[PDB]
Amino acid sequence: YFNLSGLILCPVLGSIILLFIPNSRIRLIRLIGLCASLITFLYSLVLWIQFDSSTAKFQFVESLRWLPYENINFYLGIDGISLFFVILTTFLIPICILVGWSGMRSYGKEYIIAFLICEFLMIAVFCMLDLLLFYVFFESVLIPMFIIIGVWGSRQRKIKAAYQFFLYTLLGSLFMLLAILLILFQTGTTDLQILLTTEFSERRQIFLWIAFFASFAVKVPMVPVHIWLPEAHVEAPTAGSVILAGILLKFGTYGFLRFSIPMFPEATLCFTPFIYTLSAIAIIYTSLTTLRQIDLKKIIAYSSVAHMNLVTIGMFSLNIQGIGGSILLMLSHGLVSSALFLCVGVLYDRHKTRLVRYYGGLVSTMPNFSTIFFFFTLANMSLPGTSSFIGEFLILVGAFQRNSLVATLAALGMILGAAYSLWLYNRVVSGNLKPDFLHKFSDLNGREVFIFIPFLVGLVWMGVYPKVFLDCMHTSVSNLVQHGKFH
Amino acid sequence: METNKNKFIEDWGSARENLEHNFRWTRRNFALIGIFGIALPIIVYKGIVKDFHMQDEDAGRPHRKFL
Amino acid sequence: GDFRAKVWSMTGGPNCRPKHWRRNTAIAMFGVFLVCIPIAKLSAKLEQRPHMPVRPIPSQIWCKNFGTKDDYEKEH
Amino acid sequence: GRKKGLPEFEESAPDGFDPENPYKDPVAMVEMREHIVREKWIQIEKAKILREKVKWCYRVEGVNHYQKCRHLVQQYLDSTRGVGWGKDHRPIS
Amino acid sequence: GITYKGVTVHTPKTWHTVTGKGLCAVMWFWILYRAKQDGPVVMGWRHPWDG
Amino acid sequence: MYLLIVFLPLLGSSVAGFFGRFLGSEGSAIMTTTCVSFSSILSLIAFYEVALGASACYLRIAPWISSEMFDASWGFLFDSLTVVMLIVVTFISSLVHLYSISYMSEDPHSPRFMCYLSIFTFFMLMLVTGDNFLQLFLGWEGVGLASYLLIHFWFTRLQADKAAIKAMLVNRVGDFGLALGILGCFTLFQTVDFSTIFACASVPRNSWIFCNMRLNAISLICILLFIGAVGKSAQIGLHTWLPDAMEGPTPVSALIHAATMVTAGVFMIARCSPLFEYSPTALIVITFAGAMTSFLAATTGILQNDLKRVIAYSTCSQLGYMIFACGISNYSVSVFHLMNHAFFKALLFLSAGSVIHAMSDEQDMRKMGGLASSFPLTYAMMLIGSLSLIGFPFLTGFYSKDVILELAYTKYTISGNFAFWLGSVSVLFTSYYSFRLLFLTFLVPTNSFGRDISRCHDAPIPMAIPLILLALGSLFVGYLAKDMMIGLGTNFWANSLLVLPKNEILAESEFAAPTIIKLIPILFSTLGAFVAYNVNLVADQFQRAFQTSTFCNRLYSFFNKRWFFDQVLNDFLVRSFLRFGYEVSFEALDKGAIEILGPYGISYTFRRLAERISQ
Amino acid sequence: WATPGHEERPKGYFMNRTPPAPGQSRKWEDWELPCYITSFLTIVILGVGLNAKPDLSIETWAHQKALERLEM
Amino acid sequence: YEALAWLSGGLGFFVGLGLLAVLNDKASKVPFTPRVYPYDNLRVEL
Ligand SMILES: CCCCCCCCCCCCCCCCCC(=O)O[C@@H](COC(=O)CCCCCCCCCCCCCCC)COP(=O)(O)OCC[N+](C)(C)C
Ligand SMILES: CCCCCCCCCCCCCCCCCCCC(=O)O[C@H](COC(=O)CCCCCCCCCCCCCC)COP(=O)(O)OCCN
Repeated sequence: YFNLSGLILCPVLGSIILLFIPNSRIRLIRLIGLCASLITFLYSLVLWIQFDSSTAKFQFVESLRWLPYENINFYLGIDGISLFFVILTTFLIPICILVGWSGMRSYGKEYIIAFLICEFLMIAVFCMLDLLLFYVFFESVLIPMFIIIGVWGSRQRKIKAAYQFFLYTLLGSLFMLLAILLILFQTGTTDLQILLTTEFSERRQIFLWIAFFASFAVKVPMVPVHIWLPEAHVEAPTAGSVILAGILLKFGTYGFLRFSIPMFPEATLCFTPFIYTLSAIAIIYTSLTTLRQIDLKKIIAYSSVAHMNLVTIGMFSLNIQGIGGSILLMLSHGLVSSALFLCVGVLYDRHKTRLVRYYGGLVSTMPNFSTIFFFFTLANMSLPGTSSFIGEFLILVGAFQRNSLVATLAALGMILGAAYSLWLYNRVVSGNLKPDFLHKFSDLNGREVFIFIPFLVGLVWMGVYPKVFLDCMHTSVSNLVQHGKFH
Repeated sequence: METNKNKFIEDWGSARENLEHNFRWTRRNFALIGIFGIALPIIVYKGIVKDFHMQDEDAGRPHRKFL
Repeated sequence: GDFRAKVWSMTGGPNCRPKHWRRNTAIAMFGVFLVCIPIAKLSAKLEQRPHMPVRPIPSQIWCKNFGTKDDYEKEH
Repeated sequence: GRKKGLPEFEESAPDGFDPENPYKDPVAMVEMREHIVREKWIQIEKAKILREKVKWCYRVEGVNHYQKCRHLVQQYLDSTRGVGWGKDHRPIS
Repeated sequence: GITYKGVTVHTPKTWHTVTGKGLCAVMWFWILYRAKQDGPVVMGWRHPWDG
Repeated sequence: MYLLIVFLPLLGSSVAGFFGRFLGSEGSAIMTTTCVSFSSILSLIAFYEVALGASACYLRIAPWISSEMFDASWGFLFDSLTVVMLIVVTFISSLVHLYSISYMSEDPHSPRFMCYLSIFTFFMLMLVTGDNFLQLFLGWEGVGLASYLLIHFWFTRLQADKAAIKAMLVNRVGDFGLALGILGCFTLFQTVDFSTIFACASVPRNSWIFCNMRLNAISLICILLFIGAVGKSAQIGLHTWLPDAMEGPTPVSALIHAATMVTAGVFMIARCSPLFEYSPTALIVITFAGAMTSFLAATTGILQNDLKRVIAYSTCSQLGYMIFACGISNYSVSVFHLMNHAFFKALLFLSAGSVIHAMSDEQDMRKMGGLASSFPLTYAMMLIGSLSLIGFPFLTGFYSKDVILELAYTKYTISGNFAFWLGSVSVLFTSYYSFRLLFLTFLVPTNSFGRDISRCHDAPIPMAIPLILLALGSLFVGYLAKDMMIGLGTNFWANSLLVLPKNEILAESEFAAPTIIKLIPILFSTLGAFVAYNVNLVADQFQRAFQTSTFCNRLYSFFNKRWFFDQVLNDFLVRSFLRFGYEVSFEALDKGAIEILGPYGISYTFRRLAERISQ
Repeated sequence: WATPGHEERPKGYFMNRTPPAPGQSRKWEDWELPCYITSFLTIVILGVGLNAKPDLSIETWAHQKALERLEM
Repeated sequence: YEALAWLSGGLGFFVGLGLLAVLNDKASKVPFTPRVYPYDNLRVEL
């Protein structure tokens, strides 16, 4: 009988044990960190098997009293939506430990401690049902990622990236917190189930929804505030750059799918056109901006912004197709962006350029990496048979059930997405070599050729047979779309 | 293994990175920023809202306020 | 390829021509045959063919579903 | 424990629910929502069954498909008129 | 083969010219036979016994 | 048996690409050819079991997307239209693989070529056999990707990279169109399967709200599908990638840029015959664009002097006639032209590649002169190909190329006379350039350099057998298929095509047409041949080289540069978007105004506000 | 064809790891076993878990209830 | 800029030729009556 609490406790135990041992025995530290991450991953997979997809009510709930009145308490629990995010965040962490495996003697035990703390905290975010405490853990990731970015980051601009990242998550976060307090005082509890079954004032839902969106429009790279992701993502370590675009960008969308869509249904309808316009202009502007980039990191950071913005079009189009495609494209992006940023990281850790023009015509020298990069940028294209296509086409279908203009612009997003993706591919892997500044360089060793194998198998499994993933969520998605819609 | 990194590249790379020092609110560029900052969002907003209005007109249901 | 003889080249280098490729070719054909046998078994297992042939075709020697879909009312 | 079979659910509509004041009774809200979604999925599967029937029609029908399957076409379309969460035509259940 | 004043060309293969000539002859024969049979049909000289 | 046809090329390519080191540069090629040859053999078996033995087989592997009535599955559709397309695609692929063993024998990257074409063949088999839009879209995007890859075969070629990228651009525009069409089908019929839309596509007659006005659904869906297929079928909207995509290897330009993917959109629109039929508005634009392209390619291809480029315009002209024959609700004639063309056009490219291989790749008709007796076999091969291209009477070309114009006249509408005029006129230009190719090469006093003449080296055995097979095909296939595909009521399209009773101009055409029109294409072809002879062998002092100052040399530049459309489109769309991708956004957005009044531009007043509160 | 060829071994080294001397193992990496065993367990638990789990869902339940209800 | 006018001019030739087809009125000069079929022009078949 494996419950939800053991999954949360495993990274905690791994971190506490790791602090006991000293730093001289570096091999023990890395071995124990990897072992803890892998057993957490296995536990997450075990939780998948024993998941009832028929019922609409939440799975394993562990309640730990927080206030003396049991007014609000840690109410853990997974559903069709939160399960796959938990699996993805358990899967990404061992990869994070494995990418920087060679440099562990340079980082130290603070690196694995920070990453395991991140795993614990990120798991706690997705699988909990208390609105207020979810806010606490929602921006609790500030400290560990601030440490990760600042301590091991850029050369001298690492300070500014940390400040922009930390500043963008303050005003909107606390402006959300004000709405949290108004909800707590108005109803009385922050339990999600109780808050769903409450009559909110017609004028009140507008203010609360705006406050929620203000703190989610920063995590999801919306039009006003999305410039942090490129700069704070290039000025970030490779393992810190693979969860920043792998998990953090999901907090805004998941928060929309949990505490925004259900609680404020008619407010969602009234604010629907505005979100459509924002997402469409974000897609178009980011697509046009990313095709004249020379930074080796921002080139796909903008692709991540475009995908996340396209997610909201079908996430806010209340529909079984739209929301299902939303989470499918979300997982697909969590895999493909992670793979692309790992490719950029391995390219950077050999040559240390952070440019695009330096690399050129290296297919004759690194053929394995060439094939892997081709497959990853091929998945980014959203080919049928790859991960992105099923989800993204489902989003297009769902939005075209509701509206006929904005998501046509969303589809026009991919008329240039694929173009600049292959153009970017052809900057590097094509043409004649330039051995004026590329004297010596090697191909992927045993570690980083095996690290992509889970990515490859997950990508093809998404592409050719996504029925198993859609199977476990159709109850939760349909319950989500029909809430507060009696007729 | 590290690249030679010839000097005639990092200057242009930083110029692309540090473009924030070249902006003086020129009138032509002020119109250029204003149009793509406001008008196109307004035009597309009218597009979606009128698409919803025309969809609702055929069904006969009253139009949502859509504030 | 002066340096190109050092890369692995998963699909083959510039001009590989290994010492013994004919045996690899033969084992490749054997593997393809062995892996396409289950494909044939699955294909013969699932094939409706609602209409009976006008003349005896090389089919119905391994396919047993013929004229099994002229009952289009008990369909799930 | 498990029934190791199909997840049997109560076909009976839950009691204590009033359309005029749904939010008055919270404990009865979730099961009514579940019942509504289950009935919507029943309609969806009925439409899928009709689609499968016309699927198997078109192969046997031949050139003159209109003649002997026209009756089933209307049956399939009327099901598609009140489909789930789809186009602007929202059913009133 | 032989050179004229600095350019020499290999003799065309026997198994190429022979097949080319024979296949050209047989397609010419097929064209002329088709002209003999249904030539009046496509030129309106006579209809294929349908009126 | 039937699952095998689509997976033998895929499995063979997968093993020959993952373990290409084991099988070497020749084992991989021979095994890929073996796999595709047995795929074609089972394709012929399926043709006998399905076409002659008329009984369509349908098999379903597993649902692909099992969401709310979006049940796209891995099912396969094997009808008469499918099998006739298979017996073309896999047969030509096998013969091109045989041709490429010897042609791609001196090249280093032999196994990669074989694996590329084999995965491509798998993708197109998935396209043809696909039962629903999503599977069809899967194969369609796969074949687009593989075409891009083969254009990018020599990565070090800077021009080839740009050509492949532009081909991807136009293919992606087509992807936009076809994806919107496919999804629009679902919002109407709540399905994507072929057998449901065809069974119930006539019931709805409602108008939608598609983002600008109220438009009928069926007309809008057909227009969107046409916008999807314009890139793939190389129509007036976007077809600038064919002549510029000849920078790739000849066999792929021989195999695929001439046979099936260029007609992939043709096969797609023929497959959904009972969806375009209910929208008479769509057929108007189909015929209009078909005539437009059949005239554009024919006019632009008369002044070209490149061996592999001049024939691409001929292929575009053929695509134009195919689209026109589709727009007349006579797709049976269109697919008849498809099967006739896939033989002789591929034969012409294969003969040209055999010639270019022996002459050390000198594709400039300004150079090659009279050495026809040096290359008699290839001369006969391309003579058969070109004569079938002309529509030589009582050959495989005449049975479609004259019938299409005859059907064009017999329909009386505004665009009908326009399209008939363009089709009649294009014959002259097509014959002119197809005969100038045979005149300026191998029929004029020689101008090629001695270094190329001395090489000789007639085409070996590997790349001559496929040429022989295509020659014997494009001499009797048209006759053996004229009766059995279009026999004035044959039982060959029971479910593959839906022929509308009203738009059914087949019986009245053959009898009510005047005899004069049934022979005027022959007269136009003879006139074109005589004009080519005059300008290339007798009167070439002024008719071939005119030293005019103005208003006449600009005409020479007009047809040669393809109406300058390859430059107008670039500077007006691609250049504009490239400039404005950065000029507006990266300057006056992102970092900038959102930064100067945002985080640290000027809102950092606290630094200026620090030394004012300690007073 | 008839000739056997040359290049006794394919060029390059897999994973860039130089082959060890004969008679010695590959000297598996310190994480090699902990991660390979992880992959093995994940593959087996997905293979036998996602298939031996009951096919309980809302699609099959709706299928059964639609078959039972359409008859009336 | 000179090349632009050819695209407008070239398309002008086609619409000018398209205008000629409009002025020619090919539709109304059919030498045949509309097709007649048994069973009310296949009403039950449609
Ligand atoms: C969402 C994905 C859907 C499936 C798409 C599959 C399509 C194939 C994807 C890979 C295509 C191959 C592109 C690889 C990169 C191209 C350049 C390259 O690096 O090639 C490599 C590897 O070449 C390959 O292409 C091998 C990769 C496999 C290609 C065949 C793929 C078959 C499996 C995919 C399709 C299976 C069927 C569908 C599965 C359901 C080395 O080539 P060499 O010939 O060795 O050149 C030597 C370099 N140098 C001169 C410098 C020494
Ligand atoms: C280089 C060597 C690589 C070797 C890889 C294997 C060799 C084969 C290579 C081909 C690629 C195979 C990839 C898997 C494709 C599976 C396609 C069929 C899946 C499917 O639909 O059937 C399901 C089987 O579940 C299953 O059991 C599927 C198990 C697959 C395990 C893959 C593990 C990937 C882990 C990645 C984690 C990423 C997490 C991201 C969220 C259940 O079907 P059903 O619904 O009908 O139920 C049945 C109830 N009777």
